[PDB]
Parts: sequence; structure tokens; C-alpha cells
Amino acid sequence: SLEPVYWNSANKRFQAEGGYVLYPQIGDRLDLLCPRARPPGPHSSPSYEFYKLYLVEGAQGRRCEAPPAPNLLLTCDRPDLDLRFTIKFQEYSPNLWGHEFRSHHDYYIIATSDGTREGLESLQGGVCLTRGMKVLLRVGQ
Amino acid sequence: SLEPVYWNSANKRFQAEGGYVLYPQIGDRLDLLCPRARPPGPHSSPSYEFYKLYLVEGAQGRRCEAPPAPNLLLTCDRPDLDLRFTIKFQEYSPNLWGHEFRSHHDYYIIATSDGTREGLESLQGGVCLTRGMKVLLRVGQ
Amino acid sequence: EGVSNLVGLPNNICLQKTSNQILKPKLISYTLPVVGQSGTCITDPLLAMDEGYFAYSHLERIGSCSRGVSKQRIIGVGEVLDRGDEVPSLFMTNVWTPPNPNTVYHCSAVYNNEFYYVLCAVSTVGDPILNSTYWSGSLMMTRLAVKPKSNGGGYNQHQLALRSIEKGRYDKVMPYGPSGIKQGDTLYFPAVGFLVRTEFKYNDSNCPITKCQYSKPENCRLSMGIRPNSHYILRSGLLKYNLSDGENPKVVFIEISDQRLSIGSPSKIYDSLGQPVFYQASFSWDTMIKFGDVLTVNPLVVNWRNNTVISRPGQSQCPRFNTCPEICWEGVYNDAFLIDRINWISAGVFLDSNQTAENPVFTVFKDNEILYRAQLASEDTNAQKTITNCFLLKNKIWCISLVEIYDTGDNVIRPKLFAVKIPEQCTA
Amino acid sequence: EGVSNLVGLPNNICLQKTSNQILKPKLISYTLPVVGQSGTCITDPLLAMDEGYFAYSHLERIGSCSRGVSKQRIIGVGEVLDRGDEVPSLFMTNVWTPPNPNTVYHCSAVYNNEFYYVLCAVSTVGDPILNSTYWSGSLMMTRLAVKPKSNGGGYNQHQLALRSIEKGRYDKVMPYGPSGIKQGDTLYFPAVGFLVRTEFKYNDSNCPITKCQYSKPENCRLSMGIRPNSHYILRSGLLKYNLSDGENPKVVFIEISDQRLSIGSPSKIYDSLGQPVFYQASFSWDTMIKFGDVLTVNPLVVNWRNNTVISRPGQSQCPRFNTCPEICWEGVYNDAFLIDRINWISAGVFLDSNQTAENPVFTVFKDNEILYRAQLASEDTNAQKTITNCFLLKNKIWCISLVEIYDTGDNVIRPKLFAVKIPEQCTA
Ligand SMILES: *[C@@H]1O[C@H](CO[C@@H]2O[C@@H](CO)[C@H](O)[C@@H](O)[C@@H]2O)[C@H](O[C@H]2O[C@@H](CO)[C@H](O[C@H]3O[C@H](CO[C@@H]4O[C@@H](CO)[C@H](O)[C@@H](O)[C@@H]4O)[C@H](O)[C@@H](O[C@@H]4O[C@H](CO)[C@@H](O)[C@H](O)[C@H]4O)[C@H]3O)[C@@H](O)[C@@H]2NC(C)=O)[C@@H](O[C@@H]2O[C@@H](CO)[C@@H](O)[C@H](O)[C@H]2O)[C@H]1NC(C)=O
Ligand SMILES: *[C@H]1O[C@H](CO[C@@H]2O[C@@H](CO)[C@H](O)[C@@H](O)[C@@H]2O)[C@H](O[C@H]2O[C@@H](CO)[C@@H](O[C@H]3O[C@H](CO[C@@H]4O[C@@H](CO)[C@H](O)[C@@H](O)[C@@H]4O)[C@H](O)[C@@H](O[C@@H]4O[C@H](CO)[C@@H](O)[C@H](O)[C@H]4O)[C@H]3O)[C@@H](O)[C@@H]2NC(C)=O)[C@@H](O[C@@H]2O[C@@H](CO)[C@@H](O)[C@H](O)[C@H]2O)[C@@H]1NC(C)=O
Ligand SMILES: *[C@@H]1O[C@H](CO)[C@@H](O[C@@H]2O[C@H](CO)[C@@H](O[C@@H]3O[C@H](CO[C@H]4O[C@H](CO)[C@@H](O)[C@H](O)[C@@H]4O)[C@@H](O)[C@H](O[C@@H]4O[C@H](CO)[C@@H](O)[C@H](O)[C@@H]4O)[C@@H]3O)[C@H](O)[C@H]2NC(C)=O)[C@H](O)[C@H]1NC(C)=O
Ligand SMILES: *[C@@H]1O[C@H](CO)[C@@H](O[C@@H]2O[C@H](CO)[C@@H](O[C@@H]3O[C@H](CO[C@H]4O[C@H](CO)[C@@H](O)[C@H](O)[C@@H]4O)[C@@H](O)[C@H](O[C@@H]4O[C@H](CO)[C@@H](O)[C@H](O)[C@H]4O)[C@@H]3O)[C@H](O)[C@H]2NC(C)=O)[C@H](O)[C@H]1NC(C)=O
Ligand SMILES: *C1O[C@H](CO)[C@@H](O[C@H]2O[C@H](CO)[C@@H](O)[C@H](O)[C@H]2NC(C)=O)[C@H](O)[C@@H]1NC(C)=O
Ligand SMILES: *[C@@H]1O[C@H](CO)[C@@H](O[C@H]2O[C@H](CO)[C@@H](O)[C@H](O)[C@H]2NC(C)=O)[C@H](O)[C@H]1NC(C)=O
Ligand SMILES: *[C@@H]1O[C@H](CO)[C@@H](O)[C@H](O)[C@H]1NC(C)=O
Ligand SMILES: *[C@@H]1O[C@H](CO)[C@@H](O)[C@H](O)[C@H]1NC(C)=O
Repeated sequence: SLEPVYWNSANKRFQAEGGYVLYPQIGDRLDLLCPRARPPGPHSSPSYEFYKLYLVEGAQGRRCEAPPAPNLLLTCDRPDLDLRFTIKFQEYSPNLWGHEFRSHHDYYIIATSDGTREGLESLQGGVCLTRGMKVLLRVGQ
Repeated sequence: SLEPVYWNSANKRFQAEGGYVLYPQIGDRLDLLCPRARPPGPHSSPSYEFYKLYLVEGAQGRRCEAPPAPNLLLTCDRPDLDLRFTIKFQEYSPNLWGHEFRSHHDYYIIATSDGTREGLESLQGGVCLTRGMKVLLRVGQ
Repeated sequence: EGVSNLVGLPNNICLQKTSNQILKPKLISYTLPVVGQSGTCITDPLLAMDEGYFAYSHLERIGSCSRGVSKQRIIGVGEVLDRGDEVPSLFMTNVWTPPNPNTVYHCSAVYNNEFYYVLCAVSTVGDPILNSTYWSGSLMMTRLAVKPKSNGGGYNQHQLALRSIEKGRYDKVMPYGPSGIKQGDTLYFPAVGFLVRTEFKYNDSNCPITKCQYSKPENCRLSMGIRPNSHYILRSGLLKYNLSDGENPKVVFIEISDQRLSIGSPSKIYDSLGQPVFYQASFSWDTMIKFGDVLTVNPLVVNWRNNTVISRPGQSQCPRFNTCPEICWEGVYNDAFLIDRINWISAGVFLDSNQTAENPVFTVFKDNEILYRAQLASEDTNAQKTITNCFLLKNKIWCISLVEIYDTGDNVIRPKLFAVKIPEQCTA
Repeated sequence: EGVSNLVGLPNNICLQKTSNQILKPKLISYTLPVVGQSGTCITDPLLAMDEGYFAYSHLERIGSCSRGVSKQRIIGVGEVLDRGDEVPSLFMTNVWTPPNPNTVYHCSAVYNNEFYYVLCAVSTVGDPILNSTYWSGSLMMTRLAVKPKSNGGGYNQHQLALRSIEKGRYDKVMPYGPSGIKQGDTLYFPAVGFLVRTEFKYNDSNCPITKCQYSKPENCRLSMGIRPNSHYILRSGLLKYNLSDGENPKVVFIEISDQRLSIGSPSKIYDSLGQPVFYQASFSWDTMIKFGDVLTVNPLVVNWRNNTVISRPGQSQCPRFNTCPEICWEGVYNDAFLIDRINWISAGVFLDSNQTAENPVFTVFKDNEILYRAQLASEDTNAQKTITNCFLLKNKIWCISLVEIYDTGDNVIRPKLFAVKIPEQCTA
């Protein structure tokens, strides 16, 4: 089944060969983790890296850029805590905006900040470019 | 020299041993054809098979998987008409993307569609797996 | 064959926290016939009940539930009868489809006198919530006979276009919730006020940061609209409709009190055991169940249960169980019907997941105790808005819950109906 | 030694369609010296001509013409002279090479007063077309003296930074084409506008599908950007630049009329026989030649020739001769030059191939006829961009075409110059 995404520089799956592609089945879950790193355990990074994770069009993923009023999945403000978000590739959700996945469409999750409390609210390719911090979602037909 | 590559099940050059490998010379032309198959002449298949052909990095070619915003060569939309696409292994081209052919590298012409109008936009191994519809290109040093 | 409102002193119910499967839900959907070709999704559900009658509504889609194309709007009513089994079941008697399915939103239903009254928003700019500034503020009321006469002229079906609207400091005003109550000849609909953000009056220091590092005093105020920058803020309340205020009676918005204040959400006001209770869905940082007795109506004040066991799935910012004031807008509507006032026990269908819309569990509960429960389906069954209503059948307590439910890979997605008798014995 | 612009009534040219080899092209490249080790590739070629002067540019890559390492950029000017032969030839008088070869893109030149002006894009993000959303939109001008003073620093080579740019509704604006014109002291470069796709204004029912099965009305609107999901669309037009407007003049973008609209592409405006002519490269589904008389300028509107015989090599979707609206971005720049306005006869170098860049044929034509032509080389010789300018040498029409050209094997790939005298006689 689906492997959790540890969203920090330590991940390494980001700047690998294929470049972090996931093939979610309809029904699968996906957990995005921004791990502690303050009282540092495994999976955590050198220091705390400040990120906002956006779910994005695909063409927008390429451009490493997220639209105004983006689909914000996970804000990473808390170096003390572990933070996680969970999507089930499914029709119902606690989300009130009513987005949707299409057929044969690629989507991306991206981080467009530079990893710093100050450059956090940036919407154009930050770590997305710098650390290849984008994951591709190709969802079952 | 190089022969036309007919893109349907009727080819069978696909179901061959090594697996449809062409060794084009610098200066060689190449045609990929999607023959009528409406008023059914020679070289056409049982019924029209809807495909999109992409040129792929070879690594991805093996995995039977187009990358995002792929290099689409030809789109067999029209069961009424003969379609073709011609490459010349040369520095000039009516292509505006600035793609390039490393020598001593492997490229694949793959079709990841299941061969149906509804499976057309599929970007991950369809008939490429099913009927083994890919072609390796090893271009003269 | 009459179902009756939950009143007086019904039979005994188990008051003991138990693990025995005393709860035995039944599926009774069938008596609400629903067709739909594959890839049809039936949503925006509404169920209401009063005096052995029900209102119902759904939006039939083709495609996703979220964005799929509106094919039709059902708005119907009928009676709640004994199916001969000594089991409660719904029976349609009167249905009405609106000309353009794209124009009607946020319907709300209350019963009075052989008539259900369904008050909807009318919008040509989409969901009035998502496009707040561009909505007419336009409302509409339909009135269906619960027992249709063999043709009379205005009886069975009738429409009012809603001319005047006492809306105070609120720009726009609309029904926001499944059902309300009647008070003699006055209808009260769950509703919501649109107030220009600038004119929102809030002492940021009333925000409960007091045990919450990371929560900033500004959070409560910002979480009073769908976005921090949003033009309006939402204030839940009631919309009053006086049937004796002439042929053209006015609707009056009554804001909810500023006690335990969340952003305006879809809400319910209902009669249990001779006094109105009020539920408000939790669509931001205050994620524990918000309901409780209605102290007074026309100054609207609600005595919020101090519950510590019931919640809903959110997303990452405000997931299930979150109590700290964060700036967010997310959640689901799983309401809860009071069944015992002496001991304050309520019944509902809740989703046993933190950030996910799955696992509907019919649970009976008190402020700080879940007594008993019953899984409606499997661990990974998809579920969303749930609507619970309780009544009596032969002085025995029954609950009917409408549950947005499907498990991945069925052809037509649609809500199901569960009848759930409440057990007297605590044992077998 | 005396070349002037093409004007008034020159010597007669053959007005007949014929098969006779009356066109006899001559090679003249050497008069414009070029070097390069093996594996060197010279691309992004510019060639401008006006009043017996010329602008020239190119980029030397080591590797492929597409993606080879940029070794250096050349911008040069000089004069067109009767080389003694009574044959026109290019003589360089002034060359500037930029500090960074990587930062300069999409140069355009127009000549004014003993000065060639060269507008360029400055970019640290690659080809602005391919990386629109990351480009700063920053431009740069260069003023080169066609006759360099001796020890006159700022006369010889000068450069403005380009302060204020009037781009109107467009987000970014840049030069897009080899060369433009001057009117008095106002300069007109070919340019393109980057418009946010979502603000583009297009009635889909204007897409001409009437005889094209497989064409959808959305095709034209989607073909206006390099991809259907490009963030911008490209609108061709002009950049106006008044010299008399301070020491810090204002660049102003003029968009092109929406008649026969195609995706913004490398274009050329030029004076022929005392009236301006516009040419737009066909980089999508409108593959027949797009050029004609400029009806007016400061609202730019071109009286496109209804030409039915000239096209350019595309690829699969929009190959040579395609006329049906498709979704594509592909083609080559093969401009043409008006040589007789009374008959509207023009000359250009065109690639004789549907989907491949090869077989460069110098050709003379009317709207519905090719009059006569000459293959510059072999059937399978590679060729790409072609820029043709015509003029007078002893009241006789001469054309000089810059043709990108090589045949497989040879060591340095570079563009070549062809001089072609236009035949008065249809005969020997
Ligand atoms: C579903 O989401 C739940 C909410 O959890 C909390 O909220 C979210 C956002 O709302 C935030 O991320 C955090 O605030 C927090 O995660 C479930 O969370 C449960 O997680 C555990 C921690 O892993 C919590 O541990 C607590 O336990 C003790 C008592 O705390 C108090 O009691 C609770 C309930 O009665 C009450 O609500 C509140 O007043 C207090 O929290 C501890 O005293 C305390 O610290 C721990 O004590 C250790 C010994 O002293 C010490 O070493 C460390 O300091 C701590 O380990 C406290 O943190 C617990 O309160 C949460 N449960 C409830 C009902 O709220 C979570 O479900 C849990 O996850 C699993 C998987 O690992 C297990 O923990 C366990 O089965 C569940 O508790 C989410 N579900 C999943 C599957 O992800
Ligand atoms: C490559 O480029 C050209 C591509 O042309 C077309 O464009 C592409 C995409 O737009 C599309 O796939 C097709 O429309 C077509 O390929 C050359 O293709 C040419 O050959 C044929 C089509 O194969 C011709 O098409 C028609 O010709 C006439 C009249 O058509 C008019 O008239 C022309 C010129 O006035 C004008 O273009 C238009 O107004 C219109 O098209 C026929 O009447 C018509 O039907 C034919 O009539 C007979 C008699 O009844 C019937 O039996 C049957 O219905 C049918 O054969 C059309 O077929 C040309 O229009 C087209 N070329 C030009 C200049 O327009 C292609 O060269 C051809 O290739 C060879 C070898 O096979 C021969 O076909 C022929 O010698 C060449 O034309 C180019 N090179 C190669 C190798 O592909
Ligand atoms: C549109 O234009 C922008 C340029 O303005 C451009 O943005 C750049 O995107 C590339 C990826 O395509 C990105 O490359 C990565 O850079 C880091 C180098 O780290 C630092 O270097 C930058 C300048 O050199 C500096 O500005 C930053 O502070 C940055 O931290 C590198 O680590 C990555 O390498 C990855 O891992 C290994 C390296 O050993 C490689 O196998 C492989 O290359 C991996 O990618 C990677 O090279 C670059 O840093 C971006 N620059 C900026 C300022 O944004 C877009 O690429 C361009 N888009 C298009 C379509 O042209
Ligand atoms: C909240 O609600 C408002 C509506 O009240 C809505 O604003 C509308 O937005 C859309 C575009 O996003 C507009 O539709 C386009 O309109 C232009 C021309 O404008 C005219 O369109 C109508 C034609 O019948 C007129 O009646 C109007 O009065 C108006 O003057 C068209 O060019 C355009 O076509 C473009 O190209 C293709 C299709 O060919 C599409 O892909 C593009 O969508 C489109 O731009 C569209 O038809 C509409 O007119 C706007 N109305 C007003 C008063 O602004 C907001 O989007 C909405 N906000 C949210 C969050 O939902
Ligand atoms: C549970 O908890 C609250 C506060 O602890 C309790 O008291 C509030 O409600 C009263 C009725 O409206 C107010 O008069 C009172 O001021 C308010 N408490 C304050 C200001 O501290 C509620 O009763 C609530 N309900 C119960 C029954 O559980
Ligand atoms: C060929 O194309 C069109 C149609 O035959 C001609 O007319 C167009 O140009 C006029 C301006 O000169 C406009 O006033 C018209 O809107 C337009 N007519 C249409 C769209 O039907 C045009 O003159 C011709 N071009 C040449 C050089 O002959
Ligand atoms: C609200 O609270 C403060 C302190 O409790 C009080 O002094 C004042 O009346 C209010 N503050 C403001 C800024 O309105
Ligand atoms: C677009 O075109 C149609 C006819 O082609 C016309 O009726 C309409 O008014 C135009 N504008 C629209 C669709 O808004």
C-alpha cells in the first residue's frame, strides 16, 4: 500500500531518479508528515524546515507555482510537535471547498516556501525548485 | 534503411523476440503511421485502436511510463484518416521545445493507452504492457 | 400505524455504559425509492420529521459529489408509518422537482399544519457560501401537503417568493440547516447571517488561548469567516416566519448568542421531550459536539452541553478532538438527537476517523461517557453528513438516521436510511 | 558601391509563371566572416536590412543547436555594398559581444540614423517563452553606429537599461522577430505580449470549424499559448519607441488586430515600395503564410494576403498545408519579402517538406501561383529559419536570404547568405 511522505530535506526520495511519483489507488490513504525535529528522532531533519504543502493542478506543479487561494493541505509552524495530514482518495471529505480529482490527470503536492518562517507564505517555486520538493500523484483510472 | 512503423495490433513486429529495435543513422528519416482502419485497407487492424505515442527517456521506456507533460509525437484520434509523423535524426526540426537525442542513449516510442477512446489520455503503461507496444531507438554514435 | 413525537415518559432505555451489542440497526432505505444510472451521485441531503411526517431533499449529480453536474433536485414529504413489522419506515406522498436544479440551495424544513414548509436560497452564482458577495440574498418558500388532496388548487403545492426580510446589521441572510421547529404558528428555521467583516465586533482577548501555545488571540475572529481575508463573517441563528402575519408574512433573522461562538454552520433546532434543543455543526477549531437545551428563542441562547466524547473529522489544522483556537474552516455535519433529558443521553451517527470521512458509528452518549454504540458498516466505509431524528412507536424510542454512505467501487453513490430501536435491557 | 531600399518603379521582373532556371542564387557568406571549431553550432540568427545597412546576430553553441552550451553572442552591423562584381555583399563595420551569452534572448533590430537599434530580452531563467512565469520581463537596448567613429566611445556602442515599459493589460512584453521599421524618430520592433491565460478574451464560436470534422471550437483559444495549460497566451504586436521622447524614452506595446489571429510568434515588419508590410510566423494550426499590407500602425491591423500556395513544415498535428484549427505549437520562421506591390509578387526561402526541416527553395510567388524558384541545395539538405530582404542595386531588384543550413557530416553548422537577382527576362 501507500508509503507516508516525510516532508523535510532529510527525505531524499525528493531528489532521486524518477522524482517522487505516487500511484494512489481509489480508496487509498496518504499521510503527509512534518516530524518533530526539535527533540529530534529519526525521519526528522538537521533543523526545523518551515513549509506549506499545496495540492496543485499538475501544469502548476511543473511551473512550481500554486494559485491564489491555493489548496493548502498542511502548514508546518510547530517544531515542537509532529504534524500530519491524511487524504483518502474518495468522494467524501471534511473539506468544505469541494475540489476533485479527475481521470488521467496528474496532480502535484508542492512546497513553494524557502524553508524559513519568513518566506513561508511564498507561492512560487521555493524548495519546489531548490530541493525538488514536489510529489506527483497519478490516481487509479 | 528504416521502415515505416505501423501503430496497431496488426503489426506483430511488436510481438517479436528482441522487441522492435531500430538503429537509426544520423541523417535517417522515420515514419509512424496510423492507417485508416475505417475503409479497411492493408496494414490496418481489426478495428481502429486509439493511441498517443510518446518519445521517452528509455529508463521510463522500460517502466512503461510517460513522464508528466510528455513528448507527444502522434495522436491517432481519427479512424477515418491515415495519420503520420516523420522524424529526421538531425539538428533542425519544426519542433519548438528544444529536445535533444543523446548518442549512446536509449529512447522508446511508447503507447500507454489501452487503445480505447476512453483510455487515450492514460500516461502509464497500457498497450505498452498489454501488447508490448514500444520501440527502442539506438541512434548511431 | 402512527409514529409520535418523543414526548412525556417513554419506556426505559439502558442507562449503563456497556459493550454488549444491544443496538441492532436496520436498513430501511428501500421505502424511499431512489434510481440513478452508474456514475450518479446523490447528495446535499435533508431529512426532517415532526408528528409522524417527514421532509426530504437531495441533489442528484452526474460525476463527482463535489463538482459533478446537477441533474435534478428532489423535494418531497410523506408520512412515517409502522410498516406492519412494528418497525418505523418512511412513505412518500408528495414530491416536487424545481425547474432548474442549479438554482436552489441550503433548503430547510419545518412542519406545522398538514404542511411542511421548505425554505431555500435561490442563487444563479452558485453556492451562496462560496460566492458570498455575488448572491442576491434571494430566498424562496415551498409548502407541501403531507397528505395531498386529490387536487384542490394550491393545497398540495404552493410557492411564496419572500418579499420582506428583517435582517438587521446583516447584509444577506439565509436558511442553513436540515430542519427547525414550529411554535404555535411561528416557524423557526436554522439560518445564517452574512455580516461585513469590518463591522464584526469582537474583543480578540475573548479568544481561549490560555492553554494553547501556537494559538494567537486573533484566531477566533479570523475563523468566523470561510477565509481569514473573507468579506463576510457567518453567524448562525434562526429565521422566524409568522404564518399569521398576513398573506405576505416577513422572515426575521435572530442571531445566536456569542456563547461558545463558532463560525456560522449548518445547524438544527428540534423538540425533544417538551423543550427545544439546538445543534450547530463544528466547522472550525471548536470540534467537540455543540448542542444543548434552548433557554430562550427570540433572544437566541443555547445551553451548550459540556461534552468531552463526541467530535468530527476535520483536516490537518482542526482534526477530530481539536479544542485550541486555530484559524480554519472544515468539518462535517453529524447531528445528535436528545433521547433522555433527566440523564442527558443523546443518539447520533458519528465518523470514527480523525481527518477522514469514513466509519459511521451509531453512538448513544452522555457528556463524558459513550454508553453503547453500533458500527453501521466496515472500518473503511465512506460516510459524510449524518442526520438523526428520534420518536416513539408504541411508547418505544426509535431513531432514524440518514447517512451519506458508500464503500469504494459501488456504481451509484447515495445516502442510506437506518432505523435503530433504543434498547430497554442492558444485556442480550 | 550604392545599395538603396526597394522603392518606386524599379526595372521590370518576370511576371510569368515558368519552369526555366531564371533564378541563379549566389553564395556570399564569407564577406560576413564566421568561425568555429568542429562540433560548433551557430544559431538564433538575426538579419536586418535598411538603407544600405545591415544588422546581424547569432549565438554560438558548442554541442546541439537546441541545447548546446552557449559559447558566445554576436551583435553586428555594417553595410551592403556593390562588391565590385555588381553583386550585393555584406561588410561588417561594428561588432559588440555581450558579457553573458546566457542572458541575452530574442533580439530585434531597426535602423534609424547612422545607427542600428537592437532590442533584446535579458533573462537569468532561460528562454522567456519556455519559462514565462519566472522571467523578470526585463528588456535592454543597444545602439550600434553603422560607421564607427575613431576613438568615439559612446557614439560607437551605447546601451540604455530600458526604464518604463507600457504593457497595458499584458503582464510581460518582449521583442519577437528579426527586424522592424522606423517612422521618423519612432522605432517599431516586432514584439509579443504575455497575457494571463485566464484574462484572455475569446468567443470560442469564432474558431472556424465549419468544414473541419475533428476540430473543436475550443481549439483556437487553447492554441494561443505554447501549451493548452500555459499560464500565459501570446499576442503578437509591436514595441513602439520614440527617440524624441527624452533620454529615457518609453517602450509601448501595440497588440495585433484579432483578424486571422494566431499564437504570437516571431514576426517582422518591413518597408517595401514605400509602405510597411507585416509577416507573422505560423507556429500553430494556421500554416499558410501570414503576411500583408499594414493598414495602420498605432492600432496595428494587417491586411493578410489570401495566399494559398505558401506554407511551412510543421509536425503531426499541424503539418505543412494544414488549415483546420488544431491544438498545437510548432513550425518554422520562413519570412517573405514583397517585391512588386502592383502585382503583389513576393520572394522568400521556403522548406519543401511537410514535417521535416529540409530542402530550402528560393521562391517567387503571387497569392495563388508560384511564379518560379530555385533549390538552394540538395533535396535532403537540412534547413530551418530563413530571413529574406530585398532592395535595389542599379535599379535592379536583389534579394539576400539568411538561411540556416547544413548537410549531415559537416563539422561546423552555421547559417549562410544567398544573393538572388530577380530576373527581368523569363528566358535563357
Ligand atoms: C486521532 O486524533 C486524536 C487527537 O489527539 C490530539 O489532538 C491532535 C489535534 O486535535 C493533536 O495532534 C494533539 O493535540 C493530539 O495528537 C488522538 O490523539 C491521542 O494521542 C495521544 C498522544 O499520542 C494523546 O496522549 C495523551 O494521553 C495522556 C492523557 O492526556 C489527556 O487525556 C485526554 C483523553 O482523556 C484528554 O482529551 C486531554 O485532557 C489530555 O490529552 C497523557 O497524559 C498525555 O501525554 C502523554 O503521556 C506520557 C506519560 O506521561 C508522556 O510520556 C507524553 O507526554 C505523552 O505520551 C497526552 O498527550 C491522547 O490524548 C489522544 N487521545 C484522545 C482521545 O484525545 C489519536 O488517537 C491516538 O493515536 C494512537 C496512535 O499512536 C494512540 O496514541 C492511541 O490509540 C490514541 O490516543 C488520533 N488517532 C490516530 C490513529 O492517528
Ligand atoms: C505532404 O503534404 C501534403 C498534405 O496534404 C494534406 O494535408 C494533411 C494535413 O492537412 C492531411 O492529412 C490531408 O488533407 C493531406 O495529406 C500532400 O498531400 C496531398 O495529396 C492529396 C491528399 O493525400 C491531396 O488531397 C486532395 O487532392 C484533391 C483536391 O483537393 C483540393 O485541392 C487542393 C489544391 O487545389 C487544395 O489543397 C484544397 O483546395 C483541396 O485539398 C482531391 O480531389 C481530394 O480527394 C481525392 O480525389 C480522388 C478522385 O476522386 C479520390 O479518389 C479521393 O477522394 C482522393 O484521392 C484530396 O485527396 C492534396 O491536396 C495534398 N497536397 C496539396 C498541395 O494540397 C503530400 O503529397 C502527396 O503525396 C503523394 C504520395 O502518396 C500523393 O498523394 C500526391 O502526389 C501528393 O499530393 C505531401 N508529401 C507526402 C509524401 O505525404
Ligand atoms: C525557470 O527559471 C528558474 C531560474 O530563475 C529555474 O529555477 C531553478 O530550477 C532548478 C531545477 O530545474 C533548480 O536546480 C536545483 O538547484 C539546487 C542548487 O542549490 C542552490 O543553487 C541555486 C543557484 O545555483 C540557488 O539559487 C538556491 O539557493 C539553491 O539552493 C540543486 O541542489 C538541485 O540538484 C538536485 O540534486 C542533484 C545535484 O547534485 C542533481 O542530480 C539534480 O540537478 C537535482 O535537481 C537542482 O539542481 C535551481 O536551483 C533553480 N534556481 C532558482 C533561483 O530558482 C527553473 O528551472 C526554470 N524553469 C524552466 C522550465 O526553465
Ligand atoms: C461568483 O459569481 C460571479 C457571477 O456573478 C462569477 O463571475 C463570472 O466569471 C466568469 C469567468 O470566470 C464569466 O464568464 C465569462 O464571461 C466573458 C464575457 O463576459 C460576459 O459573459 C456573459 C455572457 O452571457 C454576460 O452575460 C456577462 O454579463 C459578462 O459581461 C466570456 O468572454 C467568457 O468566455 C471565456 O472563454 C472560455 C469559454 O469560451 C472560458 O473557459 C472562460 O471561463 C471565459 O473567461 C466567459 O463566458 C462571467 O461573465 C462572470 N460574471 C460577472 C458579473 O463577473 C465568479 O466567477 C464567481 N466566483 C466564484 C468563486 O464562484
Ligand atoms: C457548561 O459549562 C458552562 C461554563 O462552565 C456553564 O455555565 C455557563 O452557562 C450559563 C447559562 O447560560 C451562564 O449563565 C454562565 O454565565 C456560563 N458560565 C460562565 C460565564 O462561567 C453552562 O451551564 C454549561 N452547561 C452545562 C449544564 O453543562
Ligand atoms: C482576403 O480575406 C478577407 C475575406 O475575403 C478580406 O476581407 C477582410 O478584410 C477587410 C479589411 O481589408 C475587413 O473589413 C473584413 O472584415 C474582412 N472580411 C471578412 C472577414 O469576411 C481581405 O480583404 C482579403 N485580403 C487580401 C489582401 O486580399
Ligand atoms: C477588551 O478587553 C480588554 C482587556 O480585558 C478591555 O480593557 C477592553 O474593554 C477591550 N479591549 C479593546 C482593545 O477593545
Ligand atoms: C459569442 O458568440 C455567439 C454567437 O457566435 C453570440 O451569440 C454571443 O453573444 C457571443 N458572446 C457570448 C457567448 O457571451
